[PDB]
Amino acid sequence: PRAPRTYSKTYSTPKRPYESSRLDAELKLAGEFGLKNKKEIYRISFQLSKIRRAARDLLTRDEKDPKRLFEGNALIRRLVRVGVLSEDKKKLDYVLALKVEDFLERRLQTQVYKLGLAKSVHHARVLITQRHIAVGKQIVNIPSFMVRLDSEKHIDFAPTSPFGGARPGRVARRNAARKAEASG
Amino acid sequence: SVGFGLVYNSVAEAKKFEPTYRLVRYGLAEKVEKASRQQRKQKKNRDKKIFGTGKRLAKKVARRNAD
Amino acid sequence: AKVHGSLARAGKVKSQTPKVEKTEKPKKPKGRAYKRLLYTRRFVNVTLVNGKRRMNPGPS
Amino acid sequence: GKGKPRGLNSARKLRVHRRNNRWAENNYKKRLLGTAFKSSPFGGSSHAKGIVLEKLGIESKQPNSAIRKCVRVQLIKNGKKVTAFVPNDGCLNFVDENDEVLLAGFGRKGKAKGDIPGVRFKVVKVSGVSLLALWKEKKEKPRS
RNA sequence: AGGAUAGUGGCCUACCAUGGUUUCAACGGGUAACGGGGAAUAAGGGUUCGAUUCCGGAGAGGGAGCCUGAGAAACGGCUACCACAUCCAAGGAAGGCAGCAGGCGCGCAAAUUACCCAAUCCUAAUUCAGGGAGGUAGUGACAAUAAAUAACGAUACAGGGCCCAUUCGGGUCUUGUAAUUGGAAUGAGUACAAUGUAAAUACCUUAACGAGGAACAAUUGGAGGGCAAGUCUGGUGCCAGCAGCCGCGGUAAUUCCAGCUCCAAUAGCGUAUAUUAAAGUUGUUGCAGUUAAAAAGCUCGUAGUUGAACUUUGGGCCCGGUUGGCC
RNA sequence: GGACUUUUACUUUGAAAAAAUUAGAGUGUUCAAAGCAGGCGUAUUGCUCGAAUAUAUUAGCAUGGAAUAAUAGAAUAGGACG
Ligand SMILES: [Mg+2]
Ligand SMILES: [Mg+2]
Ligand SMILES: [Mg+2]
Ligand SMILES: [Mg+2]
Ligand SMILES: [Mg+2]
Ligand SMILES: [Mg+2]
Ligand SMILES: [Mg+2]
Ligand SMILES: [Mg+2]
Ligand SMILES: [Mg+2]
Ligand SMILES: [Mg+2]
Ligand SMILES: [Mg+2]
Ligand SMILES: [Mg+2]
Ligand SMILES: [Mg+2]
Ligand SMILES: [Mg+2]
Ligand SMILES: [Mg+2]
Ligand SMILES: [Mg+2]
Ligand SMILES: [Mg+2]
Ligand SMILES: [Mg+2]
Ligand SMILES: [Mg+2]
Ligand SMILES: [Mg+2]
Ligand SMILES: [Mg+2]
Ligand SMILES: [Mg+2]
Ligand SMILES: [Mg+2]
Repeated sequence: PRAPRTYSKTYSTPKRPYESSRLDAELKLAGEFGLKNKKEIYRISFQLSKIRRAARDLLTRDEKDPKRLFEGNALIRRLVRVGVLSEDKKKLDYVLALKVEDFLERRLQTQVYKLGLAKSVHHARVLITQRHIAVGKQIVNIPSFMVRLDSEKHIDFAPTSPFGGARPGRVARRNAARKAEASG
Repeated sequence: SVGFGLVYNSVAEAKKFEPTYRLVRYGLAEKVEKASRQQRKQKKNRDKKIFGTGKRLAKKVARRNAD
Repeated sequence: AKVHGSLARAGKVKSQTPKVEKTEKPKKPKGRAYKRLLYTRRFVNVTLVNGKRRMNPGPS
Repeated sequence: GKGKPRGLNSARKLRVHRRNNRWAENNYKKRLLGTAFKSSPFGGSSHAKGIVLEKLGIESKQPNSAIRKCVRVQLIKNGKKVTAFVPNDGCLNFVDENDEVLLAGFGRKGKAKGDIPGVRFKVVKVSGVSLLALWKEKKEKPRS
């Protein structure tokens, strides 16, 4: 006996497994954004479906309804924060009309790619997994990170890593040691 | 790193309020050596079967093993 | 219906087939790399777009 | 008026009418009469262990000429006799006799599958060794 | 009316009366039925599940009875009977794991005979002792979360523009292809340490070691249609076998056994059973009933369902709220 | 405080409907599932925001409305006012 931990799954498999159009779109997204799984796209579609369900439940109501005002302004703020929704679009209909790519463009992987530092989304993914960036001066090794539009300026290489400095690295040290012992 | 810290006004206060495992970590006190838990329990249950101190039936079994 | 028969021929073809061992190939990439490979093989490379963008066609 | 009563105090009629017309279904009837627990050589279970008695060369239904390499199985919990199909090329040669096999259904909810008349189950294991594995030569069968 | 009870009361007794429930489903039977909070799936309505972390109830192998106490019809408390069964120097004695571990069986089907009271809390004469309650670790692919298995160049090819617009001369820049080759990066995994902890183990940190492929090598299913992806090769030849359904196989198999290639999901994938959606194939929303299944042979009629219209309307006068609107 | 006082159904509002779960607000678990944390200073002595809200049938409770649908009233006047 103890209070149970709560858990939820974050993705939903599509009903039709083999739909060439959907497969093509999914693989195009995966190639454009450097993904290993359709599960990532399913997860983003799941989040977007929840957001859209909420927005529909609110839009069915009256405007000046306190629940609508409160929760809709909160949703809009929470999306404008991550930049999934522009500050030009704050009317709760563009929320419904957003996209999957609007979310998928805010991942730290493609955001690294945009802010130089990787010259490829796959290079960015491996750089993240290999600890060679810091969002503030905090290290992250997760591509799915959803930058908040204020950390975008603070993204940079990590101090305790090569490309930020203070040590070359394992293979470089081995090569320099081979070179130095050969110098003898 | 982030942790919690306490600083007492004296050492007797610390030795009366802090736990013994933490005083042992700091080397102020010594961890009293203890028999294992199920060993203590077995001993308690063996004693539960004895009424009194034990000397009477001790000398009695000493006498009666010759019988 | 008849439940009996002749159980002698069990495994006929599986036994008759000449065994052919797999050719050792370079390992394929696994994960994000394989998705990159597929994206290239399909979209930026139009490798086989005869009429209908076939994927595993026959040599002709 | 489309038959059914529409009145605002006519819900009991609708309820009991539904009960009867639900008995007209198949799944509801099987679920409530308890046919699985009372019949259906398993006990409404997914799988069942049994002892092999005999190997069989059941002939296929038409149009199809073939022999399907089944076995007779006495179930341990019920004692019921059951015909089961050994699915693969040559896998009857791992089921010699007096084996303790595990049976599953085939997938048709108790019906018979294809050109195989009268069998509703398939063998999944012999002595706990996974016919698939034995056929792909991943594992070998015990001595006894 | 009395007795009994802590108290009400047919709870029990004496006397008396003849009542009480029932097609608005009594009573009886079944439940693979503890009930709820809730769970799965759900456009909406709904269907199914709910032994199981909380609440209530019941039980301690089956029955019954009872001591003690504020409180038990108590079972890690007694008494007896039944059934199981232990030790005996056969006279007798002692038993209750549906508490924690663990073991036989049952089976499709489920973990260590481990450490500790440091935390949460409880009991006690009580800060101090105890607590298999509880926590800690071990087994653990029940389910869930995040997420490695490679990344970037320089050379050898095949593109598209722009400078020369001097034959086919150079090519600057480009997107892919390689029995090309380079140096970088990294963690899985070892491990001084420290942290962590009741003490350990792990996590998070971190010296030193720890990638170049014949290594640190990702499977699971499938390629006729439904339903992503072969009319390629070899073998068999209504045989073996595949195939949820339709179907394949009878000497040129796109379906079997294999090789190659390809496709789908991917540290997960498949199979079985059950259930939900699909299913407007349960139909309140929302089925159908001439011929496809289905209008009783016809009328009357009691439980029910449904049931024509009509009774204060219209007009005015004020007050102050919410939206707006120049400003 | 009293004389009294037609009876319902219906609907509004409110209270009530344990917590966990559900939806949902805020917030560093490095993201996320989660959790209910945490954040800010001269960090020498300290200051401070929170841990919301909604849903929760039917039955019962109170409350406004009084259309819709039932119910009753003064007819051999033992009728109302006074
Ligand atoms: Mg009506
Ligand atoms: Mg046929
Ligand atoms: Mg009385
Ligand atoms: Mg009486
Ligand atoms: Mg039961
Ligand atoms: Mg049960
Ligand atoms: Mg009890
Ligand atoms: Mg028992
Ligand atoms: Mg008892
Ligand atoms: Mg016990
Ligand atoms: Mg046990
Ligand atoms: Mg394969
Ligand atoms: Mg196959
Ligand atoms: Mg196709
Ligand atoms: Mg096929
Ligand atoms: Mg093949
Ligand atoms: Mg529907
Ligand atoms: Mg129909
Ligand atoms: Mg006819
Ligand atoms: Mg007909
Ligand atoms: Mg007629
Ligand atoms: Mg009526
Ligand atoms: Mg009422």
